[PDB]
Amino acid sequence: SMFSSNRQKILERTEILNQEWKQRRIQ
Amino acid sequence: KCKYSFKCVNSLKEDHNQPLFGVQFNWHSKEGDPLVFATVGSNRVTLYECHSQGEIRLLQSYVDADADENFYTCAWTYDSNTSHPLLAVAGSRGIIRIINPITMQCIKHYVGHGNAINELKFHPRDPNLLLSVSKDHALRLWNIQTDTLVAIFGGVEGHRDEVLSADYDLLGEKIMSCGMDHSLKLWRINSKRMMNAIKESYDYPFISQKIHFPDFSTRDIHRNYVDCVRWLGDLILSKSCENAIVCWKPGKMEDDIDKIKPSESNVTILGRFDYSQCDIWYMRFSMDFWQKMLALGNQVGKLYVWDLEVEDPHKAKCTTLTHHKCGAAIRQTSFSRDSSILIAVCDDASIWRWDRL
Ligand SMILES: COc1cccc(C[C@H]2C[C@H]3Cc4c(cccc4OC)C[C@@H]3N(C)C2)c1
Repeated sequence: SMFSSNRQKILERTEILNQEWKQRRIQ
Repeated sequence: KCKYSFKCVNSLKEDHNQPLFGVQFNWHSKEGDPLVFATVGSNRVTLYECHSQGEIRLLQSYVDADADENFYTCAWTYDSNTSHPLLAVAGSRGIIRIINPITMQCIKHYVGHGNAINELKFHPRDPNLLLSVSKDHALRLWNIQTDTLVAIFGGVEGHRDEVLSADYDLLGEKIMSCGMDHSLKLWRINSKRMMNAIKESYDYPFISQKIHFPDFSTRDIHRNYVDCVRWLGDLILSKSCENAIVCWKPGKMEDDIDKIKPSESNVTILGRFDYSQCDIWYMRFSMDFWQKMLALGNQVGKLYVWDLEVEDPHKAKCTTLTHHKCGAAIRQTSFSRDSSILIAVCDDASIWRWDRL
């Protein structure tokens, strides 16, 4: 499915971004 | 079927009474930190904090010394060294200003762009890589750490009229641009040429790359100005004058985005998100961080929201957000990082806060 596969790519790639946001050093 | 519900909890109007063209929440602030958004319009840049019970707390405002300046866009980043937030702004004067939000002062500026800057975007992985799209038909990639112009995307096979919008994909490997020439163009930044160009801007007059040829080009989606473009995974969402956001992809239904050749002639229209009374140029659509929601304001002050997790773009429709005092054109909307708040900015300098239910 075009939808199911595209949704999984968004899921994995936003997860990678979210992890980087979580890890981010401050002050 | 869509489940998302919102309640209008507050509104205000900025004293300049001029159109607000841009709104952006800071998606870099960490969990628990105050929810902050910036608005842009006229010669002003304004910061607000979102508090409980729909309270919208004014933090500070930047008033440009040039009264004739009209800001069109803003984008958030962070200083990779100090870790503190930074805000980029630009418009009609073609000058990129890097504001420190703590003091709301211009700490460095970039000139060069032949004219007005229509949109700014920060790279999703590198906080130093700023993309600007201009009235001069070109896109420019900047490194705000070394103050270098990494690349100019335009020329021989570049845009033929104003570049109106552009978006990096999720991993920051490629940009999709759009404008007044009706075309959407692909620019790969994960090429050996570009990766080395970026690496060289960090080693640093610097010699900018001139990217005359895009990696894909189509004029088969819209029949008027393309004012907004955003990636949806490997697919693209774009809009024009025509009351629809079109979901499409370069090549054939089964073709891979990374297997597309620069001469590819096919496009596949996967779907259309239909709405009404948004037949005026210069109206942005937005998505939330997880790309589960899609929002667009119309010219009579109605706010459309769709559920991107429902396959058919007819059943995807949420209930339209409306308020009898909100009748002016909604130029742009912004979701807070956690999708709990939706801000809409208008042609009459009004701001509207909608909290999720
Ligand atoms: C908010 O969505 C946008 C989508 C794409 C690009 C932009 C920046 C644009 C702002 C435009 C505003 C405008 C123009 C002419 C007459 C009245 C006007 O204001 C009601 C020309 C400007 N344009 C060429 C650049 C905004």
